[PDB]
Amino acid sequence: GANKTVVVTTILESPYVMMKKNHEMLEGNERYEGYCVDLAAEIAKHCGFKYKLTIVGDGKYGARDADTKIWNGMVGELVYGKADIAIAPLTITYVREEVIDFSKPFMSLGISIMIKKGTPIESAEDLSKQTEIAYGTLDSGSTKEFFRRSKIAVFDKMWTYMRSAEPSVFVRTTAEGVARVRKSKGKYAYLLESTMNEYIEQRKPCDTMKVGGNLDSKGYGIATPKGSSLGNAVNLAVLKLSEQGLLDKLKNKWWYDKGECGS
Amino acid sequence: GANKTVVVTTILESPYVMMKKNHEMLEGNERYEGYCVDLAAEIAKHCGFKYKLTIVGDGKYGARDADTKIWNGMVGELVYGKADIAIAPLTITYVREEVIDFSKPFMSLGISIMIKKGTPIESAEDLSKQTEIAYGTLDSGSTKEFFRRSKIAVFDKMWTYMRSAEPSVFVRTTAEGVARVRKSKGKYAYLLESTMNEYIEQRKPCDTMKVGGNLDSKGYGIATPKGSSLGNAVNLAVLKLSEQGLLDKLKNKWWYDKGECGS
Ligand SMILES: C[C@@H]1CCCN(C(=O)c2ccc3nccnc3c2)C1
Ligand SMILES: C[C@H]1CCCN(C(=O)c2ccc3nccnc3c2)C1
Ligand SMILES: C[C@H]1CCCN(C(=O)c2ccc3nccnc3c2)C1
Ligand SMILES: C[C@H]1CCCN(C(=O)c2ccc3nccnc3c2)C1
Ligand SMILES: C[C@H]1CCCN(C(=O)c2ccc3nccnc3c2)C1
Ligand SMILES: N[C@@H](CCC(=O)O)C(=O)O
Ligand SMILES: N[C@@H](CCC(=O)O)C(=O)O
Repeated sequence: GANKTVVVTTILESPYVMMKKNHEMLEGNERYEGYCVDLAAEIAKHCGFKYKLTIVGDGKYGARDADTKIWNGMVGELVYGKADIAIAPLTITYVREEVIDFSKPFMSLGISIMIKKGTPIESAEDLSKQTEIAYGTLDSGSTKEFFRRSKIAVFDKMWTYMRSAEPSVFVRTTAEGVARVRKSKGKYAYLLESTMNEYIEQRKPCDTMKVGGNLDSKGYGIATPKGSSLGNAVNLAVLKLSEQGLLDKLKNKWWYDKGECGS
Repeated sequence: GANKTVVVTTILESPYVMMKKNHEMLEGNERYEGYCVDLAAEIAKHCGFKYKLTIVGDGKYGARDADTKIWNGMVGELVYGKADIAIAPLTITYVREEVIDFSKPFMSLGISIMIKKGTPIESAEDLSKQTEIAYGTLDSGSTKEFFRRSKIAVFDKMWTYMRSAEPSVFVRTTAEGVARVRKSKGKYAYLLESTMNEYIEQRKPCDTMKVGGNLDSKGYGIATPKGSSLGNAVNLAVLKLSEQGLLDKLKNKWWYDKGECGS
């Protein structure tokens, strides 16, 4: 039938989606800026659709409750028909791939460690062998699931510690984890994706850093409900933008060009 | 109908597929070893199929002739029904995605520069601004297409030079490009994927090196003919092997564990 405005679910996560200067006085998509705001515009252009950006109601990426079997976050919004597409730093994972469709990836990342500068930690193994410095992950996302599921000895040991630590080491948003690192005088380290870690490293007050190699290697993809007719065109659009160098230009624009911690 | 042996197309490209010690006396899949031989076994196991490894007849990755519109290489073998799946360092590209199906990627790479140690080149821009050192790419693959298509000034300048250089700067196989670098006393640099570059850097006589950052960022995928029923299971298998850490273990096994240029 007739063309319809595509509902895009996304998440307020710097620098992917941020509230634009003077947003309270603005309406619709003009309220937002960031890597994924730019990426949504480019995809829409190449695919020939109009769209409305919406911020995911529960502020989550997406996990399936083992009791109720219900998905939350952006994944849930796709699964239950509340959005047509997710354009966000949404990690391609096995359990998600079973229930939604994903484009080829538009950005690579791995789990990484964020420390307050000077903290004597260089690796996951270092974290796992000490008790002076607490550490945790985001709730309802792929990093927490990575630890929950890992059979790798070091990561399994870390999960056994994290899942039972009191007070809780988990946070609801990336911003909360970053704030916890910054205020904890070296006594909290945060496990988060390299992309977000490297962004924060270039933001004032320039008091955090990424340490060690990444723990894994994966990608973010644009997601649609399983079988959605939008999927094929969106996937080709990602590959076209990749090949044109536009994704590289956007990463540079939002990570480094406006970095606040020097050249 | 009844289960049938899956024909796998692949390419003799170290360390993805190599001839095993004493192969002349061996038969079938036992003739071969390497990253993709191991990966094929793992995928077959998870997907529940028997398979026969075959080396692509024309020794090419795959390009579409602009005159005849016919695809060659592994892509052609899928497109014309000569193989059921390609398990190889086959780059996911837009023009390929239009004609075959790809899994999510199993390995990341970017175009990179290989030099003979001591060659005074640090970047693509360096290459583009000098005439002492020739440089080229592999035929019938994604690297040559990258330059042919690029609108980025430096890469367009490099293509204008390469496409008309005499004698030809292009090679038929990666091994030929590597040999050309090694024998040319610094006067030839080779543009090839970071994965192959980093492998060769750890092989005797340890006379080459990767210089500069990568020129782009992309992935290899497992390919099937468009619409093949095998695609869904194979894609989940890649994600499962990724998440289990098996792909990382295999990269380490074939690149670094048996590296010949020190620890
Ligand atoms: C199993 C794979 C290991 C390698 C990384 N990966 C990816 O899915 C991946 C690979 C390459 C990419 N290039 C550009 C943007 N996103 C990318 C994501 C997972
Ligand atoms: C073993 C470590 C426990 C945590 C504290 N340590 C640090 O190095 C450390 C690291 C960062 C800091 N930032 C502000 C104030 N104090 C700090 C102390 C030692
Ligand atoms: C060194 C570890 C060996 C295994 C048993 N351990 C723990 O349960 C343990 C206890 C408290 C911690 N607090 C912060 C970070 N990690 C911790 C690990 C300590
Ligand atoms: C400007 C360069 C042109 C090419 C030669 N140059 C080199 O540094 C160079 C680099 C590597 C070599 N390997 C063996 C023998 N000679 C070599 C000379 C200078
Ligand atoms: C410095 C370049 C400016 C533009 C015009 N140039 C060429 O066509 C040019 C000619 C010969 C070359 N031989 C090896 C490598 N690159 C070359 C580039 C030289
Ligand atoms: N990108 C992650 C969220 C961040 C994290 O888990 O560290 C996801 O899609 O679940
Ligand atoms: N991986 C490339 C071949 C190597 C190259 O072009 O450098 C392809 O799939 O075409």
